Amino acid sequence: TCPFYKKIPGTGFTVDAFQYGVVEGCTAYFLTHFHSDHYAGLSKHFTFPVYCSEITGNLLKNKLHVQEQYIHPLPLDTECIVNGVKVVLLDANHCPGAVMILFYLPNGTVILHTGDFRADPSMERSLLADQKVHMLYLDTTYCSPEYTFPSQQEVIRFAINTAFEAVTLNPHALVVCGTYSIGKEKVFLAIADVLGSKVGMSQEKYKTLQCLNIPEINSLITTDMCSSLVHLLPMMQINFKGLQSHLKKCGGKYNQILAFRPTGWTHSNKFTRIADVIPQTKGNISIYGIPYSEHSSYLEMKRFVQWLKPQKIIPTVNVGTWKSRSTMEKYFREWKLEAGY
Ligand code: NI
Repeated sequence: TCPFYKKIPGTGFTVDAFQYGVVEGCTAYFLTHFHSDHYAGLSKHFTFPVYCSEITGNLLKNKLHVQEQYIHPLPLDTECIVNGVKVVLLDANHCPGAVMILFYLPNGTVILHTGDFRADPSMERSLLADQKVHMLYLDTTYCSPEYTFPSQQEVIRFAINTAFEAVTLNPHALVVCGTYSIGKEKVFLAIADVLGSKVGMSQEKYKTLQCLNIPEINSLITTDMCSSLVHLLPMMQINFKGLQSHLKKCGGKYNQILAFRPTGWTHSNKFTRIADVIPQTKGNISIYGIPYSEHSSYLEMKRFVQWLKPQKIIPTVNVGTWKSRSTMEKYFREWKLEAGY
């Protein structure tokens, strides 16, 4: 049964609610982004209207085979009417095609559902600036002050400088980057660009990337592994055994691997700066865990909420334990008392 925090009161709508069967009273199913915990349940046999971004709709059609007649893509930053209710999709600064949804209820209530997001001050100048928001359905993934991480720009600077140094010292080094979902494409695209290479990958991953409207993509990626010195592999193969095995497959073209695992947060964040990050090494294989996040840090989340000043907050992440829920509610009250709303 669908939980309350996935339902939008006063409408026929649900958000990211495809694993509960036919939801009673639901006339339209919204999907914020193409990540499996959110799409879980969709397939070619789904016959209700799905509302989403253009990019999410490309992925539904091509990867899950949802039929076209049930996919309703909406443009961003544009007022649209869905089953008698005004809605707007906004960029969530998460993975490609990820959106936040603004619902303008018939009684005058305005609700923002963030989906998954990485808050940014640029959001303070979107269509959010123009009216009051009463209820916030908030991505609380990292809602505790211990969660600090660097900007995406500092992390990509580190990665580019690390890869360029290694390959210039040893032109026979291969760079490998792990992946298991869409998102974080900048990591592997920025490294391939500094090296003058395409990124090589499986046919299945190439297909997925071709759905993303990324500019000039045919110029940056390939299925010809032999021509590429940056390879993408499944995240589960980014370990010493998996990488040794890959290096064997390359036929003596390479004699060293430098590999990257983009994690979100790891407790090495509470002590060490990005500048100071070191790899795990075994023989001719080094693995770097880099803190590339597509979710808000604690401070970014706090700034957004203190700017928006909602009347009520509904967390959508970390809701399964009483300790988590109590921690989050304490921070929400602090924020409100400090800012004065
Ligand atoms: Ni996500």
